[PDB]
Amino acid sequence: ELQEKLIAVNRVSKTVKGGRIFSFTALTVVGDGNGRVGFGYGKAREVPAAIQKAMEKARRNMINVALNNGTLQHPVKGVHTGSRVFMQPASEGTGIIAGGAMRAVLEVAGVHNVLAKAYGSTNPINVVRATIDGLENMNSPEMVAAKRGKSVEEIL
Amino acid sequence: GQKVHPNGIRLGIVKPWNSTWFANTKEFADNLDSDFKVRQYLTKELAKASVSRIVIERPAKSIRVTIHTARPGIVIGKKGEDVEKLRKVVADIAGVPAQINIAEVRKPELDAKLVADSITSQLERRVMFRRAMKRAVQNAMRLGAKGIKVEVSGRLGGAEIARTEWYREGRVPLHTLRADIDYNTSEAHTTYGVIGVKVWIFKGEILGGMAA
Amino acid sequence: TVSMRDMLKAGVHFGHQTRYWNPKMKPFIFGARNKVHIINLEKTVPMFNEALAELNKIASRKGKILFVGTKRAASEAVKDAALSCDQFFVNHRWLGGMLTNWKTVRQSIKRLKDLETQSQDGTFDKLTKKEALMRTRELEKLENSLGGIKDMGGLPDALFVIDADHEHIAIKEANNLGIPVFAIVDTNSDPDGVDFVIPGNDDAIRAVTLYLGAVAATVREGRSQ
RNA sequence: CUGCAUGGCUGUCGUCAGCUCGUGUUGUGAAAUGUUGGGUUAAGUCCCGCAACGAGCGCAACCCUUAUCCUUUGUUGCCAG
RNA sequence: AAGGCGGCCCCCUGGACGAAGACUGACGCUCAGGUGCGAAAGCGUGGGGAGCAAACAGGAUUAGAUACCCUGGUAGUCCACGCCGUAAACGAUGUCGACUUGGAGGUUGUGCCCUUGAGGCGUGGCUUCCGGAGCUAACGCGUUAAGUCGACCGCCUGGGGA
RNA sequence: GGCGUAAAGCGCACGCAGGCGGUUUGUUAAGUCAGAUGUGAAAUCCCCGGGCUCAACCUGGGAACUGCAUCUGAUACUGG
Ligand SMILES: [Mg+2]
Ligand SMILES: [Mg+2]
Ligand SMILES: [Mg+2]
Ligand SMILES: [Mg+2]
Ligand SMILES: [Mg+2]
Ligand SMILES: [Mg+2]
Ligand SMILES: [Mg+2]
Ligand SMILES: [Mg+2]
Ligand SMILES: [Mg+2]
Ligand SMILES: [Mg+2]
Ligand SMILES: [Mg+2]
Ligand SMILES: [Mg+2]
Ligand SMILES: [Mg+2]
Ligand SMILES: [Mg+2]
Ligand SMILES: [Mg+2]
Ligand SMILES: [Mg+2]
Ligand SMILES: [Mg+2]
Ligand SMILES: [Mg+2]
Ligand SMILES: [Mg+2]
Ligand SMILES: [Mg+2]
Ligand SMILES: [Mg+2]
Repeated sequence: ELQEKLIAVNRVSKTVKGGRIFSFTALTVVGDGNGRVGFGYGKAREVPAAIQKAMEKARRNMINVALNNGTLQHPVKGVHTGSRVFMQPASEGTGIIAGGAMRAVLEVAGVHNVLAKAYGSTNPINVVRATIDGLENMNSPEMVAAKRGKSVEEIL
Repeated sequence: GQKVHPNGIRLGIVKPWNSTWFANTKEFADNLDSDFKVRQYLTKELAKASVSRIVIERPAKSIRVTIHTARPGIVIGKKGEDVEKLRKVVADIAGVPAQINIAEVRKPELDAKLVADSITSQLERRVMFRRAMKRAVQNAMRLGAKGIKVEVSGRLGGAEIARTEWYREGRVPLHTLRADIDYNTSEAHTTYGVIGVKVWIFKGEILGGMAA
Repeated sequence: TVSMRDMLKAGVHFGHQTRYWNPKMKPFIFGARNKVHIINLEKTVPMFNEALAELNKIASRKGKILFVGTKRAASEAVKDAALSCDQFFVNHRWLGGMLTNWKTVRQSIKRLKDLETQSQDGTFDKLTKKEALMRTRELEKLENSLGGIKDMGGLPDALFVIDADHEHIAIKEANNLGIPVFAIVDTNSDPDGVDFVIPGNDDAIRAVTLYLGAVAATVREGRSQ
């Protein structure tokens, strides 16, 4: 059902009185592949435990996105602490035009055609949050018509 | 040195001895020399067989070695011929006639010597130490052991500098003297030196001391 | 029961001074009297009736409710109301991670049977008094906090907070899970994380008893089949 | 010969009292709470308070000797009559 | 306005705020060049010089001490007219407009209430602390925003070399 | 894109040229908006077809050449 995927693994350190003790961090993106997406950032003493730690949190912290049939509704921009993302709906056959930690999360989410661009610091940890906020803040024609008070054909 | 051997700290409380007899030191030295010889001969012979432990009793003008093993069939043989074959050598090494007993050990993955064994074989056949130790500890926890602690040290994975890794599950009260802390050692002779393995298996709290 | 007149003589007027009022409480507060904000019953009552209706709507069907009123004076009233209405409650310090950390508090809940065997059976008969005293002391300490939720088993369905500013910890754990909360707030509280807001006094001895009686009556009337 | 490849064993901090983990929470994140604060102690011993809830290695106890009394059995050990 | 300003009195004068009243009718904001002011230190002229104190003399610690410490001590610090225009000239935050939850104050007006106490209810000007939303890499800002804008000027584009 | 702390608010104030500018009406229509004409060479790019056995290559038509000048109107905004 889900399309869980690990993005990248990082090795952190922490000095103590006896010395330095290492640790591992894992970032994962999960989703049903149709309209849902979620991210998980876990940390553990070892790579195999950290990936599962990230996966569980990603599974239980998913976000539903009101996407189009194969793309996203309208072009959007998301702003985070250090990463800015711009996503534009492309046509059929283009593919997931993205890079870094954006193409994986976009393919897991369900979209198949989108032009994505990253501005600022292109770190995965911030860019994942930026690209999920960009999909969370956008709305559908039905959703905007609901608050407008008119019909989709009227607000075409 | 940090830790004392957990067997000979509770041998007088909860743990049994591996050699039960008496001497007035007129023959004590030769008795242990004989015990050492028979133990090393048995260890060298029953290599494929997973021998759990070797207890020795020495009554008057006779001996009785009660080997405990996980797979007794290999030592037994068809129609009990192999035991008769390997009994005469023990009898003539010890002088007095022998009577070898064999005891099957239930739950072969819950014995300290057995779990310390075959991990050296995995290292010899180049099985990763981390996954080997993880499988051993998880199998021991699943079988019913309340606590397992496995340490592996020395030239792990054929690196350049030796280290010491360890895993632990449940609880291993090494300081208490009212629990089964069955512990044994083993070594692996790899292509780049020797690797030491230690295993502690806490099963339960034996109330009342010795004799149940 | 829910009449406007009874609350006036019970005392709901004085909630807190005008220096502690929360800025986003303007609509519920009618005015200021003696530098003390006074709540208005004309809007206190209809929202309380709506909350009671929605709560008995869940009470009629299956669902467990919590009664978080962990005050220094309302503890006995909360316990009595919960015992009368045959529901669960907590009458001591709210253990952080009681709902979001159920995976670990279930062990504590399940450990006042095999650990209370020292008191109900003694093992043999109060075995090893020297450690039996420690065993019974820890047993008492363990259920002192969670004695009212020992029969739950599963996660609750609805929440009732008496002090929605003093017990924001419970509200924080309820919000990320997604269970309705019919909380009563004061003039110094935040109606942001709570799902149903009941403005009015909560630290008065008589007002809390009146609210507990009303909620017990509605929950035992919704489920009376 | 290489303890600057090691296994095993051992000394030191120190018989100091700290060292960590699971879940939860907080901060994007290194990380923090838990382990701090108040009494208390030989002590992370206990209590209270507190986004903490529990557990493991640990601090103690169980183990050995001795300090009183009772009982079982008196030779090679003792002499109330 | 900034620099900055502390006994008292007199003389001349700039600036700010409030109660009520009428007109002038966009006359309004910013500003490259330009001008003016501009801490202290510094220089020229003519004086003054109690204390303090660069330079300098002696003593002392230190292996050495051209310093920190001690005893003296010149310029300077002071006055008037002149010259430079430098500072962590700091709120490291350029001027103005309006919008966007609160609490505790400080100073200074003003309306009304029995002013029995620095009694209360409103409204203005300046300023301090805490803090919500929001912003920021974080610290932190937070109605005197570092929150969302509008008008203008200046500056930044790797560290040294500079 | 930024100027509190990484580089970035002149030390401050006045002010010329310049930049912008509260609110209503009428007028002009300069910018702006609509339509038309001429021109914006051929060549080149793109789209639809053809010829070289395919392609490179050549070629027909269309579109485009984002611009300028003139004429005829629109008056909300900026401008007089
Ligand atoms: Mg004056
Ligand atoms: Mg200038
Ligand atoms: Mg001077
Ligand atoms: Mg002097
Ligand atoms: Mg001097
Ligand atoms: Mg001079
Ligand atoms: Mg300068
Ligand atoms: Mg400056
Ligand atoms: Mg100016
Ligand atoms: Mg001022
Ligand atoms: Mg603040
Ligand atoms: Mg930049
Ligand atoms: Mg700077
Ligand atoms: Mg700097
Ligand atoms: Mg400045
Ligand atoms: Mg200047
Ligand atoms: Mg025109
Ligand atoms: Mg035109
Ligand atoms: Mg062709
Ligand atoms: Mg052309
Ligand atoms: Mg005009």
